[PDB]
Amino acid sequence: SHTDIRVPDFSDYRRAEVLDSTKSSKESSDARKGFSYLITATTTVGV
Amino acid sequence: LSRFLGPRYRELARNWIPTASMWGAVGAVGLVWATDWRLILDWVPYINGKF
Amino acid sequence: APTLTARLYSLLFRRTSTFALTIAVGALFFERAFDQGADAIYEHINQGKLWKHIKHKYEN
Amino acid sequence: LELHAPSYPWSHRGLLSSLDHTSIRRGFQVYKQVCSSCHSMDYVAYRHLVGVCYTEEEAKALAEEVEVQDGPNEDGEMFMRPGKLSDYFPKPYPNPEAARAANNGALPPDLSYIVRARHGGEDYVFSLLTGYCEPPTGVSLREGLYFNPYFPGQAIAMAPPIYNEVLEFDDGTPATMSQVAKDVCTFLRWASEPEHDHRKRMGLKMLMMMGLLLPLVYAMKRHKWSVLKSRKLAYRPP
Amino acid sequence: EELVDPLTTVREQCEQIEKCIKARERLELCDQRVSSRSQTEEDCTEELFDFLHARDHCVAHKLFNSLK
Amino acid sequence: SKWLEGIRKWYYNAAGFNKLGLMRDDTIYEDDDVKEAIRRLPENLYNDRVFRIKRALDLTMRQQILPKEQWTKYEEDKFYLEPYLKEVIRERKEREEWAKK
Amino acid sequence: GREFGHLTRMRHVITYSLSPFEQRAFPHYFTKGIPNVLRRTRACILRVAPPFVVFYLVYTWGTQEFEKSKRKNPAAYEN
Amino acid sequence: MTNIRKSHPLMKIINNAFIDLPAPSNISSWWNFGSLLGICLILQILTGLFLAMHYTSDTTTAFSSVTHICRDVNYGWVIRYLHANGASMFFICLFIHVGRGLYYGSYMFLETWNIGVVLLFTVMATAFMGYVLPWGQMSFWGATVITNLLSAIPYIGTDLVEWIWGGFSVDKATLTRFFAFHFILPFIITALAAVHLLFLHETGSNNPTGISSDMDKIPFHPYYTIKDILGALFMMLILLILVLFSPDLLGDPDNYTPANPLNTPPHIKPEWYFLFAYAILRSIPNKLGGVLALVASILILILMPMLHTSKQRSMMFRPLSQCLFWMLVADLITLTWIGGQPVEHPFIIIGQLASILYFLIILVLMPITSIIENNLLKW
Amino acid sequence: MTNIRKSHPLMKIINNAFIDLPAPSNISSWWNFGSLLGICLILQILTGLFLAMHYTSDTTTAFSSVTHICRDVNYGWVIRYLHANGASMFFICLFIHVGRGLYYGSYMF
Ligand code: HEC
Ligand code: HEM
Ligand code: HEM
Ligand code: HEM
Repeated sequence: SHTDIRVPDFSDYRRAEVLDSTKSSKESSDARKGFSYLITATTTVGV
Repeated sequence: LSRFLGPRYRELARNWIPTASMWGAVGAVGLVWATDWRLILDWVPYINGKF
Repeated sequence: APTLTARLYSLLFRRTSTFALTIAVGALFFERAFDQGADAIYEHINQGKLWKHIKHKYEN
Repeated sequence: LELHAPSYPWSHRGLLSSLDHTSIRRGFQVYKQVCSSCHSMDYVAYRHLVGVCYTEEEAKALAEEVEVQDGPNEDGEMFMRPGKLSDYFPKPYPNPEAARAANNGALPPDLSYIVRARHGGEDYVFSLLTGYCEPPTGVSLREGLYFNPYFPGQAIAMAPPIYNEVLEFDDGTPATMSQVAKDVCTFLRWASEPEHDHRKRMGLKMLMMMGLLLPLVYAMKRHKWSVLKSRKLAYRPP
Repeated sequence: EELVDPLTTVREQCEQIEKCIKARERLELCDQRVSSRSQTEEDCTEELFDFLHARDHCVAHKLFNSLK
Repeated sequence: SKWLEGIRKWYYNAAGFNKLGLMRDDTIYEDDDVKEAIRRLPENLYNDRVFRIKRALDLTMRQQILPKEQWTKYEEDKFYLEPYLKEVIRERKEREEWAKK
Repeated sequence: GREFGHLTRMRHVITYSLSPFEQRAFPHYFTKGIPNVLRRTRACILRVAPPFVVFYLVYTWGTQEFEKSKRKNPAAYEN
Repeated sequence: MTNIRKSHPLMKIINNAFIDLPAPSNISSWWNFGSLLGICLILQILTGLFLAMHYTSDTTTAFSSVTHICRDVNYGWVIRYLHANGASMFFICLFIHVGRGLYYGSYMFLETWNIGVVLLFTVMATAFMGYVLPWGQMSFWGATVITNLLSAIPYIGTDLVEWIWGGFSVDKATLTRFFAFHFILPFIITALAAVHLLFLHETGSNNPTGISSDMDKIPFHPYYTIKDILGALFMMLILLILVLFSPDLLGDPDNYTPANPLNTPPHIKPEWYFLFAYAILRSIPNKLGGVLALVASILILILMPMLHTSKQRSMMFRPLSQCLFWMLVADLITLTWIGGQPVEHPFIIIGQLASILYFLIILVLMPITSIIENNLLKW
Repeated sequence: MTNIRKSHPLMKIINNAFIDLPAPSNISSWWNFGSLLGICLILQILTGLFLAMHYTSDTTTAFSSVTHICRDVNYGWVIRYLHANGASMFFICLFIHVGRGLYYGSYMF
């Protein structure tokens, strides 16, 4: 009925900070984006 | 290829066999002319004057 | 209390131009440091064999 | 039947090991004093020794020690010149026919790529130089041939070139046959691969860079593909 | 004082080794066979090759320590 | 025939498409006849086939397999596409036989 | 031609996904990969290995036979 | 307003080819090699170009010019050995790509498969002439043998061989011909590869399951651009290992002696990527039969689509066909090994059996096994 | 059924480029040179290639190789002078093409 469909749990994939459902994502958005972009920047430096 | 094993294709071949034979002659004459075979051009009455 | 990665993103990685400037400066300094370290490792492995280790005995 | 050379523990057989430039200098002394009389190294010049085993002034002194034929003068006839580091190592013979005539019809090969031209390389050369032996019963060698078990056919036209005290090293190292053979083989390996040390250094640098990059690019790929690899799909027919 | 090279020492060191010794005795047998006959065509190159292979393997493992 | 049934079951298990939840007719190569047969399938069968194929592709993307009890059982495998494909091939054969005359 | 707008007709399929910045790149990398790698190896080994085992046996036998053929035959020198 | 990436003509072509291309989501790492091939090609051009800036195709200067490249040119050794080992990497990727096509039934793309066969022949010719270029002993004598193979052609063999040679044997004329042809062919290869991708994009790419993947398609760019970059990085790692630690591993030492027309080297064998064909060539005692077998060894790929008798496309669900495929791969490895080995007692018979097995597996065993599998699946 | 010329990919490209391309009915002879340029290009590629089968790029063997082409190679002089004068024809056609573009306002593309 489009209302009995529930998003399946992704907790086994979610990063550590965003695991808690009662804690806002904007708190750690900068940290996660910075981690991924630091990986990207180091890769680009090596390349 | 049993799809083509029919009476119509037998008739179709007979209709195009003369045409295919003519194109084969064009290829044969062309090959002899282009390569100057001279195994065949020796028989040709006027061309055999060369070599 | 933002973490180190959060500070990095806010200062440098958020804007693509600053991202590229950080990449360029890091490329310069990483090239220098990596070349120095790799040369040190290679010369330590081949210590006493290279010309720069024996040239002094023949320099004048 | 043929005999394969053993794998001697050369100091450059390591994954990142370079050459012993002292051994290169000793091997060059061996070359200029022993095999230069019959063998040639066309593709090696004195300038190639400047950054390897001899300083620039020493290389100039080595070059000036041998006369080299120069281009036509005003009269139009060739003359001789003291030599310079731009010159290549002198040819012992003018043409290969002269070399064959002087060596009983056998052409002494050029040693610039010898270690790179023979299977086994420096191992084969070292086993050949030190492997001269009295021919076994049943072997009949033609005149002017010597039995070397490692040379194909076991009948080589090269008389044993090295022996104890064949040359007196400048470095003072004892001039045993094994020492001379090892030094000359190291020098010939340098001649075949003058980029050996630089190639090893670049290989180390590229190994470090690849060890840094491959996990990083792999992490980037995993980051991009996480969307699909965590994707949960459901089928909800009415 | 005659500047004894390590090569002779190492070759002698192998020559007293089970592989070196067995190859040497088989080489001696082949030598006796060839010498005994008058116009035989057989050669001792093969057995010599076996002996030299074993000995030079040992020499490769031992020699370079002594060389400077 | 019992040995034939056993070897058929063994080959069905060996051919690992059941491990992906697929059915036999999902793995068929989509040539012209198969394309037409798929286009003739009723809507429910077509939707089921599409979802099964998509799920199999998702599984193969992650190099994973369906749980042991979710594999398609050999005895409950349905040849849903077979009748439609048989009819399509029969029609093609009839057209070719007419063309032969 | 073939474009994302019109490739196939699909109905009633729901896909849930996550942002790359909300999920871990290597989740349970070893604890799940190693059993999965072992499963794939067990599945594929009986299909892949035997031809290469046969090739290795043939290679060893051929090398041994060639080396034996190069060896001297005593019976040729009986006299 | 509009989007430049979707409207501009060149941008349209590039977007439809590499950015917005619908790609199957389940294609494995075996699909990287295609892109890898392209990279190799690009490399083989760039590197090759920087070898032509110093190489001179004259018998009196070719070997000396190569030694100058590897002795005097700044980083000339890097470029030279990158070229030499990149050719081997190109053929490794070619063999793996053809194996992927055979295994997953990718040959059902008839036009793509045929253009691929043409590409394979062109690359083989380019590599042969490029190997002749250094004018070493190996180059000269391998060229002599391979070109002399053409003399087996009846009634035109001698004339054709002497026309290709530009004389009575392999000499300066042949060397310059080969330099020109080797320079020009890779650009024809690039054009053929463009046509190849054009044909491939007409139906999209296949997938390991062998089932149409239109229900599960992803944009090529975000996923497969980075996946192909990672694959190219791994290929570059392998190539740089070969160029910086064993630059002479896949070569032959006898190619470091200047070509001697009056003295054959101890052994005459071609580069490893040809050995298998060479092995087949040596199985047939007859010269013409050997040449025909060598040609058929590659032309069998043309027959491959017609030999497909199974109801399923990929071999992923055909264990018996998988066993046959791996037997074929082991057989190809055997043929390569024997082509390396001399023509003596065990090698002759093993090579004859291996060639027979290769043709039998590709022609007879595989269709029969596919029919058996079809009967086992009740269709 | 369909038409192979209008359906096959390569045939589609060729048909839309040189077969069914809508072209103005009044373009004068000045619009020939474009195609001529292509012709010239192909010629320079063919002829030049056959010069590369005998030319060596060493200063000690460059002039001698060119004379070898002009004296010894069969019809070598034909190919050499075809190349030399075809470069000049290429530039004549290029200049006429640019002049046509300027005169008829073709630079608006
Ligand atoms: C007596 C003159 C002479 C001397 C001195 C000499 N060589 Fe040679 N060398 C020859 C000749 C002649 C041959 C080839 C003989 C043959 O091919 O039958 C040869 C062959 C060789 C070979 C093997 C070539 C092959 O085809 O296997 C090597 C290696 C070599 N020389 C290196 C050296 C080195 C190193 C030295 C210094 C220790 C040296 N030579 C000194 C004359 C000489
Ligand atoms: C698919 C493309 C190519 C392949 C497979 C290929 C293959 C080869 C091979 C195997 C060699 C032998 C090298 C050696 O043994 O030392 C070679 C040499 C050479 N190639 Fe190519 N090549 C390709 C493209 C090119 C291109 C595009 C050029 C020039 C623009 C070029 C120029 C040369 C030159 C000058 C040599 C001789 C230099 C040398 O041998 O070091 N190659 N090539
Ligand atoms: C220089 C040579 C070649 C180049 C540059 C090249 C390039 C490519 C590329 C980029 C792809 C797409 C990536 C992929 O699907 O893996 C591809 C796919 C393909 N190639 Fe090649 N290729 C070459 C040789 C060959 C050969 C030798 C064959 C067959 C004998 C071949 C047949 C195919 C086929 C059938 C596909 C489609 C595979 C599929 O969709 O499953 N190609 N090629
Ligand atoms: C737009 C294309 C080209 C132009 C405009 C062009 C132009 C020229 C010109 C002006 C010369 C001087 C000839 C002389 O002074 O005698 C020349 C020589 C030469 N070209 Fe071309 N060329 C072109 C393409 C090519 C190509 C594609 C090749 C090889 C594949 C080639 C190979 C040569 C060679 C080997 C020479 C020296 C031979 C000789 O000078 O007789 N050229 N070219």
